[PDB]
Amino acid sequence: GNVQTSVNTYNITGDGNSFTPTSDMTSTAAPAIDLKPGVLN
Amino acid sequence: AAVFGIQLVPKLNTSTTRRTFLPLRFDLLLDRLQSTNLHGVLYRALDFNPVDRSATVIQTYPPLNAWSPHHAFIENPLDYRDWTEFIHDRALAFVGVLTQRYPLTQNAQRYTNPLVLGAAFGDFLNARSIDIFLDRLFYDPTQDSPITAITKFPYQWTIDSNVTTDSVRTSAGCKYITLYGYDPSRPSTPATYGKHRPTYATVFYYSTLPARSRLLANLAAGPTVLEHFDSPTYGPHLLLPQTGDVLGYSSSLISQAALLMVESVMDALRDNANASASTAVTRLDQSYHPVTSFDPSTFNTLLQRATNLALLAVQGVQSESAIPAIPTMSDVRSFVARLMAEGDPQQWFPYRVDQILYWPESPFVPPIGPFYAPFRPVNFPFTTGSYTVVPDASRPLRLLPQYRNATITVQQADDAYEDTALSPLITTHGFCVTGGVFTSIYDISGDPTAYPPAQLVDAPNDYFDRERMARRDLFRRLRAPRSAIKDRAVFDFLASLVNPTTANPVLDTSFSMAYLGASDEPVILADIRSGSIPGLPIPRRIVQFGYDVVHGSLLDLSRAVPTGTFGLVYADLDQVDMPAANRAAIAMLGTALQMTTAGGVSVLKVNFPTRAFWTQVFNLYATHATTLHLVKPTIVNSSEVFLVFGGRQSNGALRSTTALQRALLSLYARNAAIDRAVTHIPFFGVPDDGTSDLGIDAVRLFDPMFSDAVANLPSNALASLVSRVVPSSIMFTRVPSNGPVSTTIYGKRTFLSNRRRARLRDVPMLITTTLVHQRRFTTPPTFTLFSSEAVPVTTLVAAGYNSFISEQTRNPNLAHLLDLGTGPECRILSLIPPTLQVTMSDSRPCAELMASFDPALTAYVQGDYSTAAFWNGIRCDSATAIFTIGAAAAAAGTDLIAFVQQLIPRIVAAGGTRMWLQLNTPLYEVSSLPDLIEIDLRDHVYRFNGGERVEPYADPVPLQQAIAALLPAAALSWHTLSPTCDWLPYIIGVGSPLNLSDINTAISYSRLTPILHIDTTTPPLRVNPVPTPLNQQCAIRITSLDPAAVLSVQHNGVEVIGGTPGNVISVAGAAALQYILANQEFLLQFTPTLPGIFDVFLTTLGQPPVPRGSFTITPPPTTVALNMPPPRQLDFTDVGNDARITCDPYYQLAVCIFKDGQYVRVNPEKASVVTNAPNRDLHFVLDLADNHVLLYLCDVTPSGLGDRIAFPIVDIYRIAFPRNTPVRASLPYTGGGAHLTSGGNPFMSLTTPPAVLPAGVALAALSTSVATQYPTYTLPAGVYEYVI
Ligand SMILES: *C(=O)CCCCCCCCCCCCC
Repeated sequence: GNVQTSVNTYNITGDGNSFTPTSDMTSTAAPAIDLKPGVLN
Repeated sequence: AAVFGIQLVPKLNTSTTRRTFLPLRFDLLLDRLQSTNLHGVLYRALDFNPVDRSATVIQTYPPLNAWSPHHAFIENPLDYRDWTEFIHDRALAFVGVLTQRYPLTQNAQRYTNPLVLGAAFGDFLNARSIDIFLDRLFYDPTQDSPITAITKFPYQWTIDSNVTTDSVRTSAGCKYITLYGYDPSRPSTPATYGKHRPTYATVFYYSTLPARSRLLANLAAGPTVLEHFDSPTYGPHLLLPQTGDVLGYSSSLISQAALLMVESVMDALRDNANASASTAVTRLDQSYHPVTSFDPSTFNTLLQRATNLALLAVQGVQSESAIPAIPTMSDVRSFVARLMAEGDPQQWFPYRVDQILYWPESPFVPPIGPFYAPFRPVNFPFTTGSYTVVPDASRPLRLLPQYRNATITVQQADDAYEDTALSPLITTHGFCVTGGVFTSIYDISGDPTAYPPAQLVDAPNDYFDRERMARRDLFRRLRAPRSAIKDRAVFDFLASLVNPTTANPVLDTSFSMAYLGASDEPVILADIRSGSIPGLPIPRRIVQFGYDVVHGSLLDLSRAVPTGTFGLVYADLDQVDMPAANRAAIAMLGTALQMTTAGGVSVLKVNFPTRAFWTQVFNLYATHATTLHLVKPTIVNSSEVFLVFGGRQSNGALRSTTALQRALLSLYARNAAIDRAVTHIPFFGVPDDGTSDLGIDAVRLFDPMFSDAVANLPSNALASLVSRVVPSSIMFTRVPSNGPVSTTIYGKRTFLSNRRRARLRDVPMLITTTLVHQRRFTTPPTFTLFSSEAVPVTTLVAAGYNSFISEQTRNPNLAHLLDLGTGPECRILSLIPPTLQVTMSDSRPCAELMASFDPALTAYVQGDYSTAAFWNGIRCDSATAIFTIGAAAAAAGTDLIAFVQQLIPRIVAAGGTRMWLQLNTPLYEVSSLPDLIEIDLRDHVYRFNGGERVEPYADPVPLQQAIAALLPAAALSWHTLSPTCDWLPYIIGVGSPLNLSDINTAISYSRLTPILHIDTTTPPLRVNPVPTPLNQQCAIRITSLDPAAVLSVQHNGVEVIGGTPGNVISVAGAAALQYILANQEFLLQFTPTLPGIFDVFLTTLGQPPVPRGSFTITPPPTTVALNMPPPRQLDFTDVGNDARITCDPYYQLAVCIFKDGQYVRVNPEKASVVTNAPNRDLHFVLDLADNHVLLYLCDVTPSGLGDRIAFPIVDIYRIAFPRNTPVRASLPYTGGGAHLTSGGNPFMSLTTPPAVLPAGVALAALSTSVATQYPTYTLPAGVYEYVI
């Protein structure tokens, strides 16, 4: 968790972060991308 | 990143504290001024010339830098002589004026006022009344330094110091004054920045901020107004550059306004460069800042571009290119040039007129006031840290290439290269060959087999041709310079045909010598008369001839000669257009074999030993001489061979033997190899194109911004280039032009890269970090086809397999191949047809991004093959364990035989038809190389470079049967670096020098580590003798179903036995081949006369020749027994006793002593190997020196003599000298002195000839001394004691 600084807009050990799931936003990316012949074209 | 033409290194670094402004006390100011030497204390010559007290420019400090000269001082400037004098005077005389108004003793503890003190001193020099300034020459630190100037008095009249209520308008100082003899012309003079002028600026000092608005507002018409936001010097000033522009820094006159920016920006950069945490600087930055009449939007004017770069230079950014401590015009201009170069005006920090936005996350800590806003860009790429300066590389530094992830597409990664590559690149050749000769003796009178002189290998067609000759010539010059070698080479051999005895002398001491051909006199002549060449006695007189002798008459060996005979008639004339050329040679030899004394030694030199001349020679002079040997000393690629005739006796019988056929055949077999090799090289003086195979292709970039994760051209060209020259070198340089900084990146593009690059499907990127790190100037590029030194004997061998594996893998049916232990970076990818599917493997990770290669064609497996696990799921029809198999046995700390005992069976299971393993077994001899490989016998192991690496080995026989027991049906065969040096297009082909003398070493290093080539796909051979002895008929049987095949066994890269059963031409000995129907195998009744490794080839009428195994006739039992004569019947008289030496006729023995690291042939009169057809004998003459210095019978080969058998005669070494007989006291050697002492009394001295010899002592009839160039006194009878 050693401080980084700019590589990415957020530090992990950064000030006031917060793990907190909300039944509202089910985390996630994009797995079901459609590529099948007819559907991709 | 990069701002315009300037490149900025990632790390940000600035001083972290500011020293509180300290005002000079009145006393210190008094001492500074009244010091012995003002130079350094007050002013300082920027570039003071040692020779003469002369200084072009002088940068000045405080109480002086303020001063601005009046016109009379500018016009007619003074020399550094009267300048030191002028100041050393005025500085003192000024202290007077000022001190008499303020007696130091009472008021020294009062701080002088920086400002007034300046104007008060500058005005004193210009000789202006200084009354007014004194009134307030001091001020209490509490009241501002610039305020006391106002509070004390608002005097708006004194020119150069107008004090108003809020501002003090004074003419800027002159941080640089130029003494007569200064010119901005020279690039060397220190960058003055126009300050050598009097009025280039106008420093406006202000009291308060509102006082400043009123100022800017009022001087808003002026070109521009620079102002120091970071802790101004004496209080906030407001520099206003005059309108004029300086000449020198840019072709385009740079405005004085913009120049001041560069000069400062070039500080904040150079200062950031070395500012450290521990140090406290005055200002956290030295960069100026435009406050008026400045265009904020565009980026044209040098000023705008500079300004734009200073808003960045306040963050701690440092220039990759080291900015000199004392900027010089050449340098300033090279920066003002880099600034002008089209680029992208940094955009992270927008510009303001009253505020410098500084990154919060940056080293720079804002002063105080309202000038620094902590603005934070959305994404600044720089992080902090510094860089320790590294000195300029004395030579172009090579850069190993390590790859990145992203890869460019061949199409794009091509033009990228072709948009910045140095195409028609001029390149030097240097010298590809620097070594000695690769001599090769051949006994024609030796071989007992008759060989029809009509059917020899006649001169190959191509030989005489525009293309071939062009190369034969090119190669010639590519050899760093030749007779000194050749001539000496022939004599190294001629020294072996010397018979000292009376029975039949040959080159007997003081023999006369004829010599034809000289340029002054041949350099070898000096040596023959010196007896320098060991083994050969000093000839009585040498008679020169030829076309340019310069010391003898000029003869034309074609026709008749009017001179007498000579023991040795060394002929070296040239023949050069082929038939009359043959006549020329046949004629020359005819008269040279005429000038020789009856029983002499003629040494002609044929240029084209055609089977057209070989009939005429063996016909005309079929009698003339007794022996005959071809001595081809290959210095360069030519076919001129030397022939020596034995005893010039009328009734000889020099019949053409099979030896000749072999000798002659080996010669040509090599010119095809040496020619084919040289084809890869460009013709001298031709601009480098893409055509030349060995062409050196580079890529010169200008201030290239090699960036990671971006396909920007500079970093895109880097790809191609390295891809176009992988196995090579890749040397990168950085020369600093007074403009930008070019960085060529050449490399020797060979055919070994074309093979590799072809297999590449994409051109991978290179971690540009190493390149981005450099930041130091190296020497300019060179572009030279060859490096300067001859490659290590080890490489001559390695590049001997890269040609072998290349030719093996080139085979179609091979299909899928794997490499057990390829290098960390697959070095085998170059030696394989771009179509074959190979899978290199190694414990370490692969160096090349395996992704760029098509997966189907190239596979890579990690982990060792020594471990059973690795072999799960790896099936290849052919494996190659070259360069690894030896290290695995050592790594796994196991026995060599036992190791391959588990590997071979794995390759069988892996589904392998073929195998090639660079095993290290002494198949030729258990003899080792002194510096290359030591063969520890207590434990089967090697020592490549004795220690550097130790790897166990096996024996030819045990390992042979162990592998035959593993794969019973598989046919084995040993391929080894063949003397034809056909592998050459891998040493001369990649651009590496070598020694024609080392080829011998490597062909001996290759023998220590052969490449056991197995082939499960065919039946193995059957040799009836097994450890086959030389000169014994052996039974070999190739089991081929079809009788209609052609047997062609070839040894050394030259075929020796070829022909269907009926007729078989054999140059290796009597070979009777006959296909037996019953077994269906051609039973070859063969008896060899030459030991070696014969690769049997059975080729069918249709289709390529197919190898069917390889048997090896081993050299005869090397040993030496001597019929040493009894004490009595053996004398110390002149007639030397001779003990018949028992040794295989195969080895030629020669007496010598072991001096230093090599063996030096003893003189023939002292000892020698007189040989009668019935037996070879050791003739020797006893000398008192024999007890101290011992002799050795040594194996005489083209190589350094005495390596195979160097046994020391310890008998002739102990023969005790009696009291009743004369004894010969000689000298030990060419560099040793001695003295005799009979009965413990200094009897005489050999080293120094006694002015008068002792009773009964005289010089001997002969010169038995081992050195041959020393007398050999014979003493009476006594108890002499030789003491060397
Ligand atoms: C420093 O690296 C200490 C370890 C703290 C984080 C390591 C990884 C575990 C937490 C994951 C954060 C990112 C998404 C899980």
